Order: sequence, then structure tokens, then C-alpha cells
Amino acid sequence: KGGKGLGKGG
Amino acid sequence: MASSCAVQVKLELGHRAQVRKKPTVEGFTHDWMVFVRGPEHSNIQHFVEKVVFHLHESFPRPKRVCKDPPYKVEESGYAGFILPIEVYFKNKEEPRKVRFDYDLFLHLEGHPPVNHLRCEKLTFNNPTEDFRRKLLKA
Repeated sequence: KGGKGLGKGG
Repeated sequence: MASSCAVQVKLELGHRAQVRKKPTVEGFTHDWMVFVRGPEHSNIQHFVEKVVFHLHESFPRPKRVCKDPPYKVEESGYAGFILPIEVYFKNKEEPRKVRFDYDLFLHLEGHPPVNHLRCEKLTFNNPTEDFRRKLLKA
């Protein structure tokens, strides 16, 4: 859950 | 029994993502497109049965299937996600397919659009005559 995200990150 | 064979094929996975001028009624802020293709002047359809793009569960009909080129999905959304991609082969033996977990990332508004390319090399050791024929046409 809460998998959808903005930005690349990592 | 004297001869052995290793066949290598090049796949390209990638995506583009751009912020919309105006968001959709649902609040989708981005337009994106994800794809699987071969290099220039290739014909991967010779050995590709279909490509399945596993979209996030929030999308309607999330298991998107492309049986013919181009193998791509064009969508609108509000966020990126891990997008599993299955490439199925026109093959009677194993392997039947290959899976990639594709990072469909979206940039923030005020940042440049996404244009990503991910190269993937497949290797088939001693394929069947029929599959070898298919692979080498691509």
C-alpha cells in the first residue's frame, strides 16, 4: 500500500 | 553434437512522462507512455507473442495486453509506481516469458519531463530450431 509516488528518489 | 548455439536478443524498455497543462477531472496531473521495443531496424514481433503491462491496481483493466507492435500503454495519472512487464515468447519450450519490474517514475511539476530508456539483453542457450529461426529474424 502507498506504492504510488512522485519523483525518482532512490 | 559438435555444435552449440547461444542467441542474444536486445530489448529496450522505456517511458516518457509530462505534466499536463490542466489536470483531468479525476485529478490526473501527468500524461505518460511506457513501451517495449527492439533497436532500430528490428522486428521483435517474430519471437514476441505478446507484452503484458501490469499497471497499478488503481487503473481500470490494469493487466494491459499488447499482442502486436507497438507494445506500449498511453495513460494519465497522478503518480509513478513499479510496473511489472512480461514479454511472452513464441516458444514451445522454456523459457515461455521474461519478467521485468519497470520503474515508471514521474518527475515533479517544475522539473523537466521524463524520457527514460532501459536496455535488456536476453540470452537463449541452444533454443529449438523453430524458435532460433524466430529469434534471428528480429
